Amino acid sequence: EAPLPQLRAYTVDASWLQPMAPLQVADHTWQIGTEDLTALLVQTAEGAVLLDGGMPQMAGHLLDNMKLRGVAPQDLRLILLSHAHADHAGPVAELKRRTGAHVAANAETAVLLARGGSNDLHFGDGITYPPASADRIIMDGEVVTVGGIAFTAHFMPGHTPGSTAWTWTDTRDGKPVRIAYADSLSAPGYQLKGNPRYPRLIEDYKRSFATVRALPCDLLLTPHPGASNWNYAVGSKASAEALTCNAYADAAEKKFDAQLARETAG
Amino acid sequence: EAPLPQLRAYTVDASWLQPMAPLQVADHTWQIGTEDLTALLVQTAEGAVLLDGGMPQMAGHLLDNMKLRGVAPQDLRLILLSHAHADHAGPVAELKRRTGAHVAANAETAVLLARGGSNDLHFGDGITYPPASADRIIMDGEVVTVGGIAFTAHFMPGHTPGSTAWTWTDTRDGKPVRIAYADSLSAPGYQLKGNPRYPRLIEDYKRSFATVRALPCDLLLTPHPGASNWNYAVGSKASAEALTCNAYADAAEKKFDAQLARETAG
Amino acid sequence: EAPLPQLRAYTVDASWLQPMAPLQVADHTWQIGTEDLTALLVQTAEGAVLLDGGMPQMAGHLLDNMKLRGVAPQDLRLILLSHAHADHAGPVAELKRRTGAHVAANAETAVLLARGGSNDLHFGDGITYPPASADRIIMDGEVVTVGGIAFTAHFMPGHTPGSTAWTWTDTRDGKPVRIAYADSLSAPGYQLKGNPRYPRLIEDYKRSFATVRALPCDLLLTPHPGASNWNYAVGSKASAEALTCNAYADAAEKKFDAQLARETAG
Amino acid sequence: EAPLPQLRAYTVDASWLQPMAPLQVADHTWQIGTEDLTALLVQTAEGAVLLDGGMPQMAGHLLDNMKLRGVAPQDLRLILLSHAHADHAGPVAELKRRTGAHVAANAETAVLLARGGSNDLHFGDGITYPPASADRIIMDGEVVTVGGIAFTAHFMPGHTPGSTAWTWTDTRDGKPVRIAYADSLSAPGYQLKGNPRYPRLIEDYKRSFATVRALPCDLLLTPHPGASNWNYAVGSKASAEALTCNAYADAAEKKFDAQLARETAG
Ligand SMILES: C=C1CO[C@H]([C@@](C=O)(NC(=O)[C@H](C(=O)O)c2ccc(O)cc2)OC)N=C1C(=O)O
Ligand SMILES: C=C1CO[C@H]([C@@](C=O)(NC(=O)[C@H](C(=O)O)c2ccc(O)cc2)OC)N=C1C(=O)O
Ligand SMILES: C=C1CO[C@H]([C@@](C=O)(NC(=O)[C@H](C(=O)O)c2ccc(O)cc2)OC)N=C1C(=O)O
Ligand SMILES: C=C1CO[C@H]([C@@](C=O)(NC(=O)[C@H](C(=O)O)c2ccc(O)cc2)OC)N=C1C(=O)O
Ligand SMILES: [Cu+2]
Ligand SMILES: [Cu+2]
Ligand SMILES: [Cu+2]
Ligand SMILES: [Cu+2]
Ligand SMILES: [Cu+2]
Ligand SMILES: [Cu+2]
Ligand SMILES: [Cu+2]
Ligand SMILES: [Cu+2]
Repeated sequence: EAPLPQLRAYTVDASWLQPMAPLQVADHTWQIGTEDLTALLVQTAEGAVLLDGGMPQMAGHLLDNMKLRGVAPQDLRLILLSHAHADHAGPVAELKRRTGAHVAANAETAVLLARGGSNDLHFGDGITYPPASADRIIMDGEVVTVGGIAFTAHFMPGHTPGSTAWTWTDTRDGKPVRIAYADSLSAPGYQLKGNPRYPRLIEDYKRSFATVRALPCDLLLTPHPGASNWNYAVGSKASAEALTCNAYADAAEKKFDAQLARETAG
Repeated sequence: EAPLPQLRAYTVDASWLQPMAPLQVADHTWQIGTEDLTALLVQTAEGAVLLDGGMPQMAGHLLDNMKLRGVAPQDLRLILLSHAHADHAGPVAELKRRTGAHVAANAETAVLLARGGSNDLHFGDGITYPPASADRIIMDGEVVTVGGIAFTAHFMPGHTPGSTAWTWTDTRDGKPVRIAYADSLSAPGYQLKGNPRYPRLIEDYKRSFATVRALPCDLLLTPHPGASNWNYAVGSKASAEALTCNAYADAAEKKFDAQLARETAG
Repeated sequence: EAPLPQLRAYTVDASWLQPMAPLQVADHTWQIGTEDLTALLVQTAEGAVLLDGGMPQMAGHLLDNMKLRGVAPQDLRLILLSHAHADHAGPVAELKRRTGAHVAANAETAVLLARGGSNDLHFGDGITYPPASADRIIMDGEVVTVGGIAFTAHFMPGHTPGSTAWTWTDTRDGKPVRIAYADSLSAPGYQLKGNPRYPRLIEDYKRSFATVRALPCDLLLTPHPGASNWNYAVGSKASAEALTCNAYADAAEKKFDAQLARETAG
Repeated sequence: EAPLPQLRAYTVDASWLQPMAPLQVADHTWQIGTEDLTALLVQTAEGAVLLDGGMPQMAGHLLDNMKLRGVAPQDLRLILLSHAHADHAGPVAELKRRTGAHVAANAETAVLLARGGSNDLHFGDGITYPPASADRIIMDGEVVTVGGIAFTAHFMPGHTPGSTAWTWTDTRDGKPVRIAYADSLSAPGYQLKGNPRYPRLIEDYKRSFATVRALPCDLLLTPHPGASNWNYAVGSKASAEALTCNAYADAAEKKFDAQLARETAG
């Protein structure tokens, strides 16, 4: 008789786990994750902010890169998240323990983060990571300020119920740069139509496409750089082919509409 | 350059995942886990109790065996735990969702269960499972009653800070049978001496050896059946060579004292 | 020198704490709360459901009324909530401990319930109650079924971020009765315009007015009976003057628009 | 017919809420609470530590006193607790939100803190406060270090299951001062004998008396200053009549033994 199957680990492409040196996005914003996973460090006078952290095993690499930027572990004051999946919020638990930073997230992301990604509406328990607790609950449009830099949350439910875009204004060449960190708009293997765990899934994606179009957006970044056409490996040319917020939302909606029709035919 | 390592899954010996039919221990107590992982079902007039559930992937098998015993999913009223490691408390989250049962545990096991086993004092994040919440906090010596069957908790810290033994009185051949479900007394790969995460580790193990000796104990069971010399596969002869509570505690202390001396010499 | 002020208790009108006998709403739906606080019991073949529980001190009275209906404590399987304020979700913690029932709520209500109502966006810590944990997270439009009776959740954010309406179909005189339990639409003392803790507060109220209008609604009930023109004290004539769902939403929007203009002028 | 009783607020003697200016205990240790509630600030080069915070309404006063000591809100790095009752851990939730400090506590205190003091083993829901989460779980004897100052936890269960004494070495007149912050040893209105919620209550108190006797103790402080014979109001003479650790434990045990005999006779 066959035994019950062994637990399967969440494996990803090697480029998602390929460390990279800090890549400057603007005067205070740096990509410090891996080549295929975004992790943004915003350095203020009163401490540092981290948006996403990638996979669980990236915690040490993030702290190494923070130190290359002159940010001691205890100088990290705040962790912000796009959504609480293992490949974006993986190391949050370990980062909280080692930095003393607080996590700000909306209620849906907080509840998912507190489950460690277990009981996913679409993936079940296949992408579990160490759970972490949110210290501040964020509402739609709420402003989070660290060192005088205002971060504004824009709810874009879909990929996860708590999917959030974060916008803030940096500088470059003495001119303002409105950075938009928009969450994923994919639905990989999701059941879209008549989903009992997510009955309004299609309506949420539709409004989220419109939300992404209206974001203040001089420079767009996404948790997966390829989604917005970044290439973190080519250095100072990484952002050359980056999409607008309008192009990102439009490309996402056509892929969504094609998958929706394919689901009807499958 | 080498990428960061992929996540490693918690793999175990095949016999830990080998399903078995319900094996009767006493008039109301059944082993319904696998051949090498204990999961005890106690059936009362007012519902069923489950002590431990084994690995995360055993949830369906447990519910199948409960149904073979005539226990519908919603008839499970209470889940009790020896300790909150992935191979004993793995399926607790899924069982709560599908049965409506409550979990009773002490504070140390509840805090570990709420982390999904992450941030283990000795194993780090290597044995993470879906986290679950305790509905009732139990003190040492406290009695938990379901259907008129009294379960008494005996704290035996060591293997985990929350390690607990559960005792209750069943019947067999019209005579009382005092069953003792004692937790693991192993320290596999632990640092025993001068452990900053567990400074009183040795003192706790010592008192726990004495606690196990004094348990009301006509029949001893352990989360790993081989620890108490059970053999779930040979059917009605499974308990023939089972150890006493005194023999279990004594065998454990000698292994502990030998490992302690080996640690001094290693 | 004056000392710091003593803690102030959450006091309410006496009629909110005036016990009443079970009042039948339909074949399986009963009001079992107080004269001015709704607490609905739906009795199925496979257990009972409770929607709201009123104040913290109502826990014993609810269990007394459940027993008058023939519902033993352990027969309560599910607790549903309009919103997690002290006067509607007060006794949830005690009810879970004594009945083994599970709580189903959306993420916003779960996070507020887990704080015991502390850190309210508008009331601060003035209405704290014993906190409780949600066992199942509910999405908008999701169906929750107990004993074959389907409960559908309709998010109506505003009074609280997690404010929810619950709809289900009962019977009476052999004919179907579509009951709508709609949450509060008041904003008592709220700052509506430019609220940093709730920047989209006005937009949420507006959509919630439209959501209430579109509910399947043969009979409307609200957490405060006077909001829908019930009078629980006059017995079998309690529902005579009850409002429609359209009249409730319209009366609420005019009060909201008048308060919004008064806020501009105050 | 009488209505259900209104909620009763946790009121205390005025002196528990009488603010006081910072009173220096040693080179880096200050009493910054009220006249009858201890709240200790330890200032290091790398941030500040707070042991206990008193009542919920003391949060603002604590931050005012921290600022008088030159400690900005975000400079508070760690909150430590004797036990999680409303008059000692009241403002922890608000302090975390406004300072970004982490809370370190054992599992029993963390579980009680997470309930906001509700479901007390002896007081029920009479002393509920805003709940807070522990960021680091502490074991017995574990060392917590901030700015090079080592804090050692000594479990003394009794007053609460998680009751903890904190010891550290400060300086004064160039000589070391071993400060012991020992928790309460009272059992006000407790049922000591055969308590189903706390069956080993008497054994825990007995061991805790011995634990307090053996503490490194040049200067003893307690959460209630009168328990160790401090008088915070008389300024630089506040510690003149302070008890030793041995005298405190002995005075507590005689009061405990007299109450135990009175309980047998009552
Ligand atoms: C579109 C993608 C690419 O896939 C990742 C995702 C889905 O969110 N899935 C995966 O990593 C795998 C996949 O989708 O095949 C996977 C592997 C194992 C498993 O059990 C579940 C999923 O991350 C969880 N994220 C995005 C995004 O846009 O964010
Ligand atoms: C003495 C044992 C045998 O090992 C299991 C244990 C340790 O508790 N470890 C393991 O399963 C593995 C092992 O110990 O080698 C393991 C594998 C991977 C890993 O990352 C960590 C541990 O269960 C977690 N339990 C007991 C017990 O007496 O309960
Ligand atoms: C419109 C009302 C009437 O008031 C209650 C409310 C507000 O939600 N407030 C109160 O009970 C008091 C009030 O509003 O004056 C109060 C008293 C003390 C306090 O610290 C805060 C509020 O319940 C919390 N609920 C509704 C509802 O529609 O649900
Ligand atoms: C010995 C005392 C004095 O009382 C406080 C206590 C008990 O811990 N109780 C009280 O404050 C009141 C009392 O004991 O009468 C009280 C008031 C209302 C209530 O509902 C419960 C208790 O704090 C909770 N602490 C200690 C200690 O040694 O720490
Ligand atoms: Cu994702
Ligand atoms: Cu992803
Ligand atoms: Cu183990
Ligand atoms: Cu094991
Ligand atoms: Cu309300
Ligand atoms: Cu109300
Ligand atoms: Cu106390
Ligand atoms: Cu006290």
